[PDB]
Amino acid sequence: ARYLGPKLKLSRREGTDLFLKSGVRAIDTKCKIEQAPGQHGARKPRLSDYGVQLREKQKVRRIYGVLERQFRNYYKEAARLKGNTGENLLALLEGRLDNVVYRMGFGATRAEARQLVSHKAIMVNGRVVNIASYQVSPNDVVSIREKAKKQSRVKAALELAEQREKPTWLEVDAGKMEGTFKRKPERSDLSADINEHLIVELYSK
Amino acid sequence: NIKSAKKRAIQSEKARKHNASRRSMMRTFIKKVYAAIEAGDKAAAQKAFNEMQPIVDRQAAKGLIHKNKAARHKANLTAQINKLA
Amino acid sequence: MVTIRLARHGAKKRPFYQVVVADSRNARNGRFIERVGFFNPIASEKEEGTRLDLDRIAHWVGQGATISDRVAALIKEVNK
RNA sequence: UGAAGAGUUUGAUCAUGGCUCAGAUUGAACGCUGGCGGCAGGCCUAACACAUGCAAGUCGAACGGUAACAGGAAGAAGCUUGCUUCUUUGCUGACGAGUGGCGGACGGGUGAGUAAUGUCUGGGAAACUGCCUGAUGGAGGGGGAUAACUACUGGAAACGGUAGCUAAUACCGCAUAACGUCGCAAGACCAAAGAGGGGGACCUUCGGGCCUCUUGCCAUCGGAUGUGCCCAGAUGGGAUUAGCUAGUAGGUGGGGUAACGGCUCACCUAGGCGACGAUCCCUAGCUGGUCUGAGAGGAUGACCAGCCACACUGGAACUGAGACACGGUCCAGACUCCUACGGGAGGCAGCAGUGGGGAAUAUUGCACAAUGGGCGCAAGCCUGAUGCAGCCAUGCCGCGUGUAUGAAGAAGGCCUUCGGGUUGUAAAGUACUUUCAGCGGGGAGGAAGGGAGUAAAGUUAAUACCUUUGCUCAUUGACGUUACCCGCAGAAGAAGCACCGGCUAACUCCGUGCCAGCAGCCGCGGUAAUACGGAGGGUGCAAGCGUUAAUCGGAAUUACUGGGCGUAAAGCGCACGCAGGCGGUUUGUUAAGUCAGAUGUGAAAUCCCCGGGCUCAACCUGGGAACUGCAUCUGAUACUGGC
Repeated sequence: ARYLGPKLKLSRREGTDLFLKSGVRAIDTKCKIEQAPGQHGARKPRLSDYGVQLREKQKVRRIYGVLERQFRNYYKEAARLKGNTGENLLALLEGRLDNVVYRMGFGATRAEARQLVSHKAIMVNGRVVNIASYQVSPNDVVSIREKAKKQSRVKAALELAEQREKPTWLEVDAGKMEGTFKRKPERSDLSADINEHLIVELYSK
Repeated sequence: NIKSAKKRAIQSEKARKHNASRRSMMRTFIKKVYAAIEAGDKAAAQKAFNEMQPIVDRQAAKGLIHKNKAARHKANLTAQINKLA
Repeated sequence: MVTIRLARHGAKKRPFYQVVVADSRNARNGRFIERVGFFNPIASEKEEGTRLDLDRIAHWVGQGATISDRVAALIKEVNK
C-alpha cells in the first residue's frame, strides 16, 4: 500500500501539518497550508457526526501512515492491562521502527524511514532488518549500516532532525549514527497535538 | 499373498480330525455320570465320575481343554453328586 | 511393550525432540506416560540443549521397559 | 469484578414491530487485474470409479537342507617357497527356496451404517489379559505326517490341483505328579524343547564325558498393562408420530464362555410398556474442541487431539488376548480388465495419477539417510510410515512497483456570467539511489553408534562373549541456489479494484430521457437525474478489489441471565377436581440437595500474563494463571425434600 497523490495534498486538505514530504525546507514552504486548500474545506464542512469519526480517524492514522488492519491491532494491544486506548495506543505507533528510524533522524519522514528499512540499510541489536512494522523496547539499539551512511537523503534527514524537538523516549548520536531506546512514551511528555477524544471510543457506539 | 491361512483356516481340518474325536469320546463319559445322579446309592455316580475324571484331565494338559474348560466340566458336577449318599 | 523413546515435536521442519516413556500402542509423538528429558537441536548455541533423568530411567528399564540404544548413547552427553 | 447501534409505515406526531446494515466465521467460488516471498493446508460434494506401479516385513542362536561366495579340512599344481590357484567336502561363517515362530486385529483411510452398549463421564462383580516382569517345582524315552524336490493334469496363464519321498522347538503316545483340579476334607489326573556359547582334571585328528553361562520350553500362582461384561449421568426431527413388544414379562436344569445374560437346548407360566410422550420413520457417527457474544445461548467437530463403525456390495469360518480380518481363507453377485475365445484375474473408502460429480481443492516426484513401530538374544533389513523436493494470489502474514528538486502554475484536457480554478511538485527537465526479480560469492547443522584392540569378581571357573569406560582403527545423507548471510551492472520486470443524493463520506459538467441498466430499502431515470452511462476529478482499499450461499452477534425479535397477557402480541366462554406442583408456625430426626473440609479430576493443546526460538507476528516451544465445572468420603442442618 502507498499514497500516490502529492504528499502535501493531505496537509492542505487538513489545514494542519502532518510531517509529510519533509527535507531541508523543514516546515511551511511550499506546503501552502491554508493558501492552496483545493476544492473543499475553505469553507470547512459541518456534515455528519460520522465526520470526526472518519476524517479525525484518518488524521491519527496517516500521520503514522498506518493501515487500517494495523490500526485495529494496535487498538487491541492498547486495550491490554487497563492502560487506556486513549494513551497506550501512542506507545505502539511512536515505539514502531519506522517512527524510531525517523525520530533518530535517519529519515526525513516516516515514509523515508520505512524505505530505509525496506532497503536493508538499518540494524536492530546488531542484526539487519527488513521489517519496519516492528516494536522497539528499552535497551534496543538501532543504527544505519556503513553501506548506506552516504545517501543524500540521510544527510538531509539528520540536518532536519536538528530542526526538530528531541524525544525523551530514545537517544541518538550523530557521530556513530547509532541510537538506543530508553522509555516508553507518555501523553503529557509527548506534549503535542494528537487526538484523544476519538481514540477512546473506536469500533463501538 | 503367500500367507498363513494355509496352516490356519485350511490345516485346522487336521486338528478337527483329532479334537473332535476326543470331545465326543469325552462327552460320552460325562453323559454316563450325568445320568447316574438319579441314584440309588452315590457309589454309581462316584464310580462313573472316577471313570470320567481320568479321560477328561487326559485332554486338559495340552490342546482341547487345557486352560479352563476341564474344571468347568467338573465343578457343578461335584455339586450334583455330593447331594447323594 | 513400553519403550523409552524419542518424540519429534515442532510439526514440520522445526523439531524439538523430547524423550518419553510410551507404549508401542497408539501415538507416535504425544500420549506419553512420563517425560524423562529433552534433546533440543536449537539450544541458543548453549550446552543447555540436552537433559536426561537417569534415576527415573534406571527404574523404568529395571522394572522391564525397553531403553533405546539411541538414548543409551545420549546418557553420555549429560555426564554420565 | 467485563458490552456497537441506525434507517423506514403518514398530511405529519408518539409507541411497537417486520426488514436492511455494522464486525467476525472462511474447510471458497467469481473475474476482472495479476511484481515477489514466509507459514499452513490440499474433496464438508456418490461407501460412485480406473489402467499401471507401490503401500508388511523377518529370523539358520527353532530346522531338514546346500544352488551359489569364501574359509577350515584332505588332496593336487605353480614353483611365486608362502602364498596364489584348482578339485573335493555343509566342518564353519553363511544362505536361495521350504518347514516353524513373531508381526501384519498396527500405523493409516473413509463416514456407508447408527438418535445407538456407538460416543463423553464416574463406579461395580461373576471376569479374563499375547506383549512386559516375577516366584516355586519339572526338564527321561518313541512315532505317524508334510513342503522343498519330483511324477502328472486344467491349462493361454499368474499357477495350484491330483499323487510320491523326507526332517523339527510343527503334530501325537510313553515316563514323571503339586504351588494346581473340586471341597471343610481323604483323593484321582496330566506336559515340556531345549538351543547357543564357554571351560578344568585324563587323552585325541578335541571325537568332552561333565560342569557352568545366556536365553528359551511345561505347570501353578502373583505383579503390571489392557480388555469383555454389569451399573448411574449427559446424547436430533416428528404428538395432525398412538401405538410398542413377544427370549417379550417373571421362574427351573443342563450345554456354551475368561465370565453376566432366555449366550444356547429344553420346560414352567402369561404377561410386560405408553400420553408424565412408549415406539417408529427421516436425517445424522460422537467427542477433545472450534466459531460467535459481555455472557447466557446459538453454531459446530475437516485441519490438530481421542473412541466407534466400515473394507468391491452381501454373506460364512478359521487364527487369537482381540476380527465375519483394506493388501488373508471361503462363497455369491456386479463392474472393470484380460483371452490362446477353451474361461481367467481384479478391490483407489492405505499412497500416487485419474474417470465422474461439484461453484470447487497439490505431483503416476526422491529416499530409507533421520525417527516411530515390526523380525532376529544382534550387526542388518521393511515402510507411499516418515524425512525431503515440486505446486497455489486457497488462506493467513509480510515486502516491492524509487527519492530529492522542479511555476501564478506550462502545451492539452476538465470546470468557469471567462475573474480565474483544477489535473499538478505532478510533468518536462535537473541531481542522486536501489529493496524484490535476475545473476553470482560464502556456508551451518541434521550423523550418533555397532565391529574390534584394551580391561574389572559387574558376572564366572575373579585371563571370552556379556557388563562398562577412555583412546585408536573401522565408519553411515534422499535433500543442496539446504538453514543463514553478503555482493553485482541497472529504475532495470512491477497497479490495479471498488465507490461518489438520505442512512453512509467522495461530484462538478455532460449523455440518455420513465428508455437502458443498478440494490440494503425508498427507488434512480421525461430534457439542468449526485444514485445508470461518459469526460475530467474525488473517496477508500491495494496484489489485490469488489461480490455472495453458509454460522453467530446486533435479536430482550422465545426473556435461563432478560419480557409480556385491559386495549399494541397474548387469560384461550364459565364452574368442580385426581396425579403434578405449592404450603403457615415449633420441638425432634433422616441428611438426598445444599455449603463446608479432604482425596481424586478438569489430559496434550488452548484463552490470558511473561520468556525461548524460526523474516515481524503467527507459529513451535518454556513457565505461570486459568479451565468459575465434575466424582467420592466425612462434617453442619439454616432451609427444600422425608419421617
